[PDB]
Amino acid sequence: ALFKEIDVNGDGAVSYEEVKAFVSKKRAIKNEQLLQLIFKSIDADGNGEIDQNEFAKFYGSI
Amino acid sequence: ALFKEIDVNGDGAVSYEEVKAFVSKKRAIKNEQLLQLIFKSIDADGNGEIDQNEFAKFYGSI
Amino acid sequence: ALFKEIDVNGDGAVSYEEVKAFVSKKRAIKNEQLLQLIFKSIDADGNGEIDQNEFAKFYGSI
Ligand SMILES: [Ba+2]
Ligand SMILES: [Ba+2]
Ligand SMILES: [Ba+2]
Ligand SMILES: [Ba+2]
Ligand SMILES: [Ba+2]
Ligand SMILES: [Ba+2]
Ligand SMILES: [Ba+2]
Ligand SMILES: [Ba+2]
Ligand SMILES: [Ba+2]
Repeated sequence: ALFKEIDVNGDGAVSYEEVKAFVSKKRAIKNEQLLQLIFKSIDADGNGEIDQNEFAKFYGSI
Repeated sequence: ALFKEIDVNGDGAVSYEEVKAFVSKKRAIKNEQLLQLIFKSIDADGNGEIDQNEFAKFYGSI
Repeated sequence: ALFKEIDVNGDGAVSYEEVKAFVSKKRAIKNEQLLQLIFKSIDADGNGEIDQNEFAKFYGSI
Protein backbone atom coordinates (compact mmCIF):
# COMPACT_ATOMS: atom_id res chain seq x y z
CA ALA A 1 0.00 0.00 0.00
CA LEU A 2 1.03 3.53 -0.92
CA PHE A 3 1.11 4.59 2.78
CA LYS A 4 3.67 1.84 3.65
CA GLU A 5 5.85 3.10 0.80
CA ILE A 6 5.93 6.67 2.25
CA ASP A 7 5.96 5.80 5.97
CA VAL A 8 9.47 4.50 5.44
CA ASN A 9 10.46 3.96 9.08
CA GLY A 10 7.21 1.98 9.49
CA ASP A 11 5.78 3.53 12.66
CA GLY A 12 2.28 4.20 11.24
CA ALA A 13 2.97 7.90 10.72
CA VAL A 14 4.18 9.87 7.76
CA SER A 15 6.34 12.84 8.80
CA TYR A 16 6.65 15.90 6.57
CA GLU A 17 10.31 15.04 5.88
CA GLU A 18 9.02 11.64 4.59
CA VAL A 19 6.21 12.98 2.39
CA LYS A 20 8.77 15.42 1.01
CA ALA A 21 11.31 12.62 0.40
CA PHE A 22 8.55 10.65 -1.35
CA VAL A 23 6.98 13.52 -3.31
CA SER A 24 10.37 14.16 -4.81
CA LYS A 25 11.38 10.54 -5.56
CA LYS A 26 7.95 10.01 -7.18
CA ARG A 27 8.72 12.97 -9.55
CA ALA A 28 12.29 11.66 -9.87
CA ILE A 29 10.88 8.52 -11.43
CA LYS A 30 8.50 9.52 -14.24
CA ASN A 31 11.59 11.48 -15.33
CA GLU A 32 13.69 8.34 -15.56
CA GLN A 33 10.68 6.42 -16.86
CA LEU A 34 9.75 8.89 -19.57
CA LEU A 35 13.31 9.35 -20.80
CA GLN A 36 13.85 5.57 -20.89
CA LEU A 37 10.71 5.32 -23.02
CA ILE A 38 11.92 8.12 -25.31
CA PHE A 39 15.27 6.27 -25.47
CA LYS A 40 14.10 2.80 -26.43
CA SER A 41 11.78 4.57 -28.89
CA ILE A 42 14.98 5.59 -30.64
CA ASP A 43 17.09 2.48 -30.04
CA ALA A 44 15.31 0.17 -32.49
CA ASP A 45 17.42 -2.95 -32.00
CA GLY A 46 17.16 -2.56 -28.22
CA ASN A 47 20.95 -3.19 -28.20
CA GLY A 48 21.46 -0.74 -25.32
CA GLU A 49 22.79 2.17 -27.32
CA ILE A 50 21.86 4.45 -30.22
CA ASP A 51 24.09 4.46 -33.30
CA GLN A 52 24.15 7.10 -36.01
CA ASN A 53 21.51 5.59 -38.25
CA GLU A 54 18.92 5.33 -35.51
CA PHE A 55 19.67 8.91 -34.38
CA ALA A 56 19.55 9.75 -38.09
CA LYS A 57 16.01 8.32 -38.48
CA PHE A 58 14.68 9.80 -35.22
CA TYR A 59 15.32 13.42 -36.34
CA GLY A 60 13.86 15.38 -39.26
CA SER A 61 10.98 16.02 -41.67
CA ILE A 62 9.46 13.13 -43.68
CA ALA B 1 13.41 45.88 0.81
CA LEU B 2 13.64 43.19 -1.84
CA PHE B 3 16.96 44.63 -3.17
CA LYS B 4 18.63 44.27 0.29
CA GLU B 5 17.51 40.64 0.36
CA ILE B 6 19.27 39.88 -2.98
CA ASP B 7 22.31 42.15 -2.59
CA VAL B 8 23.49 39.76 0.11
CA ASN B 9 27.01 41.14 0.62
CA GLY B 10 25.42 44.60 1.01
CA ASP B 11 27.58 46.69 -1.32
CA GLY B 12 24.68 48.30 -3.23
CA ALA B 13 25.09 46.01 -6.23
CA VAL B 14 23.48 42.76 -7.19
CA SER B 15 25.87 40.47 -9.08
CA TYR B 16 24.56 37.83 -11.48
CA GLU B 17 25.73 35.08 -9.12
CA GLU B 18 23.51 36.76 -6.45
CA VAL B 19 20.39 37.18 -8.58
CA LYS B 20 20.86 33.54 -9.57
CA ALA B 21 21.27 32.46 -5.93
CA PHE B 22 18.11 34.42 -5.11
CA VAL B 23 16.03 33.42 -8.14
CA SER B 24 16.59 29.83 -7.15
CA LYS B 25 15.97 30.15 -3.38
CA LYS B 26 12.76 32.10 -4.16
CA ARG B 27 11.56 29.08 -6.26
CA ALA B 28 12.94 26.77 -3.56
CA ILE B 29 10.47 28.29 -1.14
CA LYS B 30 7.00 28.21 -2.74
CA ASN B 31 7.93 24.53 -3.11
CA GLU B 32 8.39 24.11 0.63
CA GLN B 33 5.48 26.47 1.25
CA LEU B 34 3.04 24.76 -1.08
CA LEU B 35 3.90 21.26 0.12
CA GLN B 36 3.57 22.34 3.76
CA LEU B 37 0.12 23.69 2.91
CA ILE B 38 -0.81 20.46 1.13
CA PHE B 39 0.52 18.61 4.21
CA LYS B 40 -1.37 20.40 6.96
CA SER B 41 -4.40 20.14 4.66
CA ILE B 42 -4.10 16.41 5.26
CA ASP B 43 -2.93 16.40 8.88
CA ALA B 44 -6.24 17.40 10.49
CA ASP B 45 -5.17 17.35 14.13
CA GLY B 46 -2.04 19.35 13.27
CA ASN B 47 -0.16 16.77 15.41
CA GLY B 48 2.87 16.89 13.10
CA GLU B 49 2.26 13.66 11.24
CA ILE B 50 -0.37 11.93 9.10
CA ASP B 51 -1.83 8.65 10.34
CA GLN B 52 -3.73 6.12 8.28
CA ASN B 53 -7.20 7.56 8.78
CA GLU B 54 -6.24 11.03 7.65
CA PHE B 55 -4.41 9.60 4.60
CA ALA B 56 -7.50 7.41 4.19
CA LYS B 57 -9.84 10.45 4.05
CA PHE B 58 -7.56 12.54 1.81
CA TYR B 59 -7.68 10.00 -1.07
CA GLY B 60 -10.65 8.78 -3.13
CA SER B 61 -14.08 9.44 -4.65
CA ILE B 62 -16.96 10.71 -2.46
CA ALA C 1 27.23 17.57 -35.15
CA LEU C 2 24.73 17.11 -32.34
CA PHE C 3 25.51 13.34 -32.12
CA LYS C 4 29.25 14.03 -31.47
CA GLU C 5 28.24 16.38 -28.66
CA ILE C 6 26.20 13.64 -26.89
CA ASP C 7 28.41 10.63 -27.72
CA VAL C 8 30.97 12.12 -25.36
CA ASN C 9 33.40 9.18 -25.19
CA GLY C 10 33.38 9.18 -29.02
CA ASP C 11 32.80 5.49 -29.77
CA GLY C 12 29.91 6.02 -32.22
CA ALA C 13 27.27 5.08 -29.67
CA VAL C 14 25.19 7.11 -27.29
CA SER C 15 24.50 5.27 -24.03
CA TYR C 16 21.44 6.07 -21.94
CA GLU C 17 23.67 7.55 -19.21
CA GLU C 18 25.02 9.92 -21.94
CA VAL C 19 21.67 10.98 -23.38
CA LYS C 20 20.57 11.59 -19.80
CA ALA C 21 23.73 13.62 -19.04
CA PHE C 22 23.06 15.62 -22.22
CA VAL C 23 19.29 16.01 -21.85
CA SER C 24 19.93 17.57 -18.48
CA LYS C 25 22.85 19.86 -19.43
CA LYS C 26 20.80 21.07 -22.44
CA ARG C 27 18.00 22.11 -19.99
CA ALA C 28 20.68 23.42 -17.62
CA ILE C 29 21.67 25.91 -20.27
CA LYS C 30 18.52 27.72 -21.47
CA ASN C 31 18.18 28.33 -17.72
CA GLU C 32 21.53 30.10 -17.55
CA GLN C 33 20.89 31.65 -20.96
CA LEU C 34 17.42 32.96 -20.17
CA LEU C 35 18.40 34.37 -16.78
CA GLN C 36 21.47 36.06 -18.29
CA LEU C 37 19.17 37.66 -20.85
CA ILE C 38 16.74 38.75 -18.12
CA PHE C 39 19.78 40.11 -16.23
CA LYS C 40 21.38 42.23 -18.92
CA SER C 41 17.84 43.42 -19.71
CA ILE C 42 17.99 45.02 -16.27
CA ASP C 43 21.66 46.03 -16.17
CA ALA C 44 21.46 48.94 -18.62
CA ASP C 45 25.09 50.06 -18.51
CA GLY C 46 26.24 46.45 -18.93
CA ASN C 47 28.66 47.20 -16.05
CA GLY C 48 28.28 43.67 -14.65
CA GLU C 49 25.95 44.47 -11.79
CA ILE C 50 22.55 46.04 -11.09
CA ASP C 51 22.41 49.11 -8.87
CA GLN C 52 19.34 50.50 -7.15
CA ASN C 53 18.18 52.78 -9.94
CA GLU C 54 18.19 50.05 -12.55
CA PHE C 55 16.35 47.68 -10.18
CA ALA C 56 14.12 50.67 -9.44
CA LYS C 57 13.21 51.12 -13.14
CA PHE C 58 12.77 47.40 -13.85
CA TYR C 59 9.92 47.02 -11.30
CA GLY C 60 6.48 48.67 -11.21
CA SER C 61 3.53 50.19 -13.06
CA ILE C 62 4.08 52.97 -15.64
BA1 LIG D 1 7.24 7.52 10.07
BA1 LIG E 1 13.07 -0.68 -29.18
BA1 LIG F 1 20.97 0.43 -31.44
BA1 LIG G 1 26.68 42.62 -4.04
BA1 LIG H 1 -4.70 21.16 9.97
BA1 LIG I 1 -2.41 13.60 12.49
BA1 LIG J 1 29.49 6.40 -26.17
BA1 LIG K 1 22.33 45.99 -21.32
BA1 LIG L 1 24.61 48.65 -13.81
